[PDB]
Amino acid sequence: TPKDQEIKKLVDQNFKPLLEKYDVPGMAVGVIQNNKKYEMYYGLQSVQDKKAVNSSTIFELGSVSKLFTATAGGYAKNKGKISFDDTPGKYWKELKNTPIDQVNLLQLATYTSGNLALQFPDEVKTDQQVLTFFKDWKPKNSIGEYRQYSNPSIGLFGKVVALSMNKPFDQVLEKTIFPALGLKHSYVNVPKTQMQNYAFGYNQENQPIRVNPGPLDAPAYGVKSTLPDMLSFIHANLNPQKYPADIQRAINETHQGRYQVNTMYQALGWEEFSYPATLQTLLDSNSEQIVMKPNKVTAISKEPSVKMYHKTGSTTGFGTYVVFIPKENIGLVMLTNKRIPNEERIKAAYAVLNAIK
Ligand SMILES: *[B]([O])([O])[C]([C]N1[C]=C(C([O])=O)N=N1)[N]C(=O)[C]SC1=NN=C([N])S1
Repeated sequence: TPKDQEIKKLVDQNFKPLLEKYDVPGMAVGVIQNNKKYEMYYGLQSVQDKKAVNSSTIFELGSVSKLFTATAGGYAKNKGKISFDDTPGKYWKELKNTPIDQVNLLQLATYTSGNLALQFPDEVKTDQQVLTFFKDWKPKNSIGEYRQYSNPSIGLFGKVVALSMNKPFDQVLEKTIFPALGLKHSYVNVPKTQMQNYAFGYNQENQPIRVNPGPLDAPAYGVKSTLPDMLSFIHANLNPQKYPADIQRAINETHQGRYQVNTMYQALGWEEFSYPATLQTLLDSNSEQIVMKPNKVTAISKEPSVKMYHKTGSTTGFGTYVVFIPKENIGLVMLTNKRIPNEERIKAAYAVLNAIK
């Protein structure tokens, strides 16, 4: 049984049943092993257009967007445009001498401001409203001591990174970061020439929907990409040594764990784990306790040299999961145009990666 058919069988056994189980219109699953890429597509990118999912289909990445924000920040840091010790008022000068200016950029990137929730209010619709939000912001818990997974936290980080590069955030990714990685089908704003490839997302009633991020939400969940581009992104994370110094060091920054919460190490964007890791280890990182509630951070006790990394992402209409293991030179990408439980994504991926070869 050739490897391409072996991987297809495994994906059929573990991911394909999720389609019928959760009435998922379309799915893309990619495996990359030893620099060989395997692409498997299922169902429809648009139900009403009867357009099949293929290698050109653009999906909403949801929170996997934060991996690109982290990479952009690592890039800016290694170019000397920011220091992770800086505070936002250095770059968004209107925030100087406000309480949020006691939080440093690393703490924003890793969700430890001590008073930032998961979501940004939908009532904050303009960029001025965003600035006013952070001028009025007041602390709650000791800065840097509690992880509270937060869109506005990394959103502000993204805004600061862009300012340090004197470019809007969308241009940081589309003109600098995406080209640096050869990602030709990845977008913050999908151009008109690409909309024909942009999947409809489907909500829990299977009604079509696409994301409309707010003024602060692009760095938190505004990126769209295809399966080949995400496999290329995985490939870059598997072999950062290939790239010019600033991008190479940028990727390495996103791999450096900054603190631990139980078995999860919070890196920049990426969630990091000791490898081998149990299934429940990976599932715990997406538990209600870790995702929705504050958790005191602790110093990293076991600092693994053999690691794996992953990140789930969702929008109302899409689900994403990416995971890679450098020592095994393997990674996997799952994209769906319907949100399915994070646990099912992680379990199916775990089953495939541990049975490969
Ligand atoms: B991210 O994907 O983690 C982030 C938070 N999140 C997690 C989940 C889950 O566990 O299923 N859902 N959201 N993603 C977002 O905040 C994007 S959700 C939205 N889609 N469209 C909008 N206008 S907001």
